[PDB]
Amino acid sequence: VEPVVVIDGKGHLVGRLASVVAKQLLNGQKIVVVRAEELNISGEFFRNKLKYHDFLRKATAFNKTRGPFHFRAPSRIFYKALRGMVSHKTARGKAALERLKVFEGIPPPYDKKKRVVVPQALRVLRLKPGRKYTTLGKLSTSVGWKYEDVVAKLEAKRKVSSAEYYAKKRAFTKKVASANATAAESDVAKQLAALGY
Amino acid sequence: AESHRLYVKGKHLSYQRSKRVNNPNVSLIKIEGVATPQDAQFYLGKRIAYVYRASKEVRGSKIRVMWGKVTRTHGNSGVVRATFRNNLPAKTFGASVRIFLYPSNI
Amino acid sequence: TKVSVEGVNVEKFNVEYFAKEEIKAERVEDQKVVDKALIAEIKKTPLLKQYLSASFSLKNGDKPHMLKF
Amino acid sequence: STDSIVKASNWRLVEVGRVVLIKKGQSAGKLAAIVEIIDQKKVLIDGPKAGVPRQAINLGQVVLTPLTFALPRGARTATVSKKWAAAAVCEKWAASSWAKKIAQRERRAALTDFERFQVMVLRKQKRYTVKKALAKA
Amino acid sequence: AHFKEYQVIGRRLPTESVPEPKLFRMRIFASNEVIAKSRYWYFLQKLHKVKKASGEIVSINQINEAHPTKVKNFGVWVRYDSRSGTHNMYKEIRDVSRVAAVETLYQDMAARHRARFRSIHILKVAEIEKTADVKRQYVKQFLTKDLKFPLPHRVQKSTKTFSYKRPSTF
RNA sequence: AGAACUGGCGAUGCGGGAUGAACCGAACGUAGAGUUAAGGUGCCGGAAUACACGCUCACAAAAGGUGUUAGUUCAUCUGAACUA
RNA sequence: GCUCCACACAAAGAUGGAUACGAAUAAGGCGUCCUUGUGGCGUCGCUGAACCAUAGCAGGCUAGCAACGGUGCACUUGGCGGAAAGGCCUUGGGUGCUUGCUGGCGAAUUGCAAUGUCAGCGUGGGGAUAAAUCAUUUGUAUACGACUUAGA
Repeated sequence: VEPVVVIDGKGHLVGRLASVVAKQLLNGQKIVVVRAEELNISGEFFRNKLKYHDFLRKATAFNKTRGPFHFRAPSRIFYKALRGMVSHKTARGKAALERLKVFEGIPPPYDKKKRVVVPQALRVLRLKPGRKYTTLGKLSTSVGWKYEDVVAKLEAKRKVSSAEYYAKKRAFTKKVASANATAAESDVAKQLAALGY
Repeated sequence: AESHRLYVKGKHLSYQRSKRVNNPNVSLIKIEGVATPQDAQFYLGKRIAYVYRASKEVRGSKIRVMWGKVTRTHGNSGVVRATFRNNLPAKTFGASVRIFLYPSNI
Repeated sequence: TKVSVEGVNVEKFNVEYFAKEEIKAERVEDQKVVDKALIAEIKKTPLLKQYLSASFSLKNGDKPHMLKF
Repeated sequence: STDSIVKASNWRLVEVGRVVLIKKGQSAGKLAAIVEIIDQKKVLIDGPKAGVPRQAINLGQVVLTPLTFALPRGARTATVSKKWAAAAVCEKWAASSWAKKIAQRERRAALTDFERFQVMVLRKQKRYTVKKALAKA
Repeated sequence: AHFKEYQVIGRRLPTESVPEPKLFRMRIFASNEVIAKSRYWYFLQKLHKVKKASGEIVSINQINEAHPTKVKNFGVWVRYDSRSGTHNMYKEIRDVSRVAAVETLYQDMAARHRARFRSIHILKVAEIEKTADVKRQYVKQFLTKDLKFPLPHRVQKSTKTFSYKRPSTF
């Protein structure tokens, strides 16, 4: 419902998140996905690695140049499995796949905006516990994406800065959240409690 | 006030269609806040107005409108079929359609 | 939200009074006539004076299929 | 210190004599209690107090609650009533913050427009006071 | 669907100058009347030599529950045929009625043993009136004393496409 | 191989079958509103990321599984061989 | 890129607010206790339906009551942000606002709906600045191309 949702990938799956992000594009809600590294998939790391490689052996015989390509940075794997679900031939899809912006991590200025999640794609809810799964950043690192170590280094930066802010804010709130207690019990407060708040 | 909106907002989606043949008589509308048909039943019959711009000033104002009603419910999630007078362009799938509140019968 | 109209005259006007072919001073006069008595009635309720001053509009998240007017 | 750290994770537990808040049905937001347990899914609920008829139920339809009391194995309507008030669970429930919330949005639902306007002006005043008083130190 | 259980009584037709035959009676469990009479013919052809037209049908009933709020234990003898002829089977079912058991049995026969509604023939269903006659371990699993378990990792179903909560089971 | 009957195609559109002479429905005047058949309701795509109880980790036919769930029949205090 | 004259836009879908820990989910926040714990106590969640914001001609003109607030704008201190930093806080005055409270004058005639409003800019021809190219030369290049030097 926001003009632009900033959606988190952590703890989600692909197929489910992909589908949803898609349809939301086709209805015209802009989306910026973030922290792609953190994405998950059904199946152990083996099975997924195999399916990916079995996608690495699909090429074009006369020349590879316009034949099947292969992509690594998790943003691009997600992006793939998503774009398969949009009709990108027509001008509808191409007008949609412009509304989608995937990242890895949380680049500015999306750190400072509230992230959201998709409750029907979360792993913790969907998958039955005690059953294997896979993290994406791993898989993509083992298909040749090199930058994983950097990503951590950047988040271990953000998360620190994050933790500072979240501290001070909470601290501030303790004033207001306590302050209200004196404005309580007064007449006007009695009413606002009687009028349903 | 700050917010003068008297109309629920919404999204245009598709024309009604089979898997192949569409039927661009009746646009299908998504409404914000309606998740369920029995929520729709309230809205059926209001006046939808699709509003956009034209760079050539026509009547002395560049904002144009198509009007139309909202006829019946669609699907369990609360899509609602609306039919305008001049069918929506199909240039706009997923563009913001405004649903006013009147005829008002409660 | 009701009020009290009962202390106000009615029949002084009907379709013809609004038939037509600036302002016709008579119309103004009637305006003040109903004005006084009616406002004086409204002053019997708190804030219900302002509540007819301010406009009305949907705010965010408002869901006119859930509202009660 | 020599006392162990193993703890705690104290959750809600199916068991006889546990008041459950039924979230969908003809009840839809009432209380009942668990007479007795059938198996991993199906149970047997009732209370004559809040009106819920005694019936089998599949746990999907119903959320547990922090509140329980004591009660025999396979008790009955009258019984569950007497034990019910005997436990005074209605007071206890409504006293909680949870039930305060349910009642809250329930009433905010019923606000007449004008009422809602009252609420506007008040929160404007009250806000203004808290802002005055705060930010002076 | 919801099952309903029909007492059924055939008079099957008396022959010439022969009165009032032996009025066979059966308890069929159907989801409606016509299915019942369908069966009562169906089995009754087998159970001894007769024929649909040759016979007749008299009495039909919906036999309600005995005491629907008493949690009751049952055991059930099934005859169902796959691939070849049957193997007469037995189970126990813990539920709140006769019908609920019979149903659950059907769903189970569909969930594993793979034989369909034509094939299954209820032989007899009985409540277990004492305890400790209950052999199957999964049943008497719940027969213990002071039985408690938590929600096995509560799965809430949110009705929107967005939560801001990072929801938790709890 | 031709034996017989009896259909469908040949003169034939329309819905579905991802695509098709043989498959599933369905009779073709032009339109409006409604309701369905067949097929489906993650996205592509109109329709329940519905509800329920369960099973599993994707013509070769006999099979092997110190797989897995439920049962069958024998005997002690759980075992054996099997069936699904 | 600048300056002059002549003439053209303007001096894929908005209408309150995109409202920020992180990590587990067979668990965690928040307040609090004390030594600082893998600690004690309380409590929360079972929806964002939340939270803030919101009255005034599409938001006028005017009287004060309180309170030194909140808010705008422009001057302004200071610091932070280089993952796309272009964003955020902050200090100090003025300026306006105020709905925290009570005032007074205005609105029609748009006639019973048919949004009925409130998202400097290129042209073409001069003047000038810095170029780049053709051309010329060379040869590490070369079929044409193309490329490398030199030519104030």
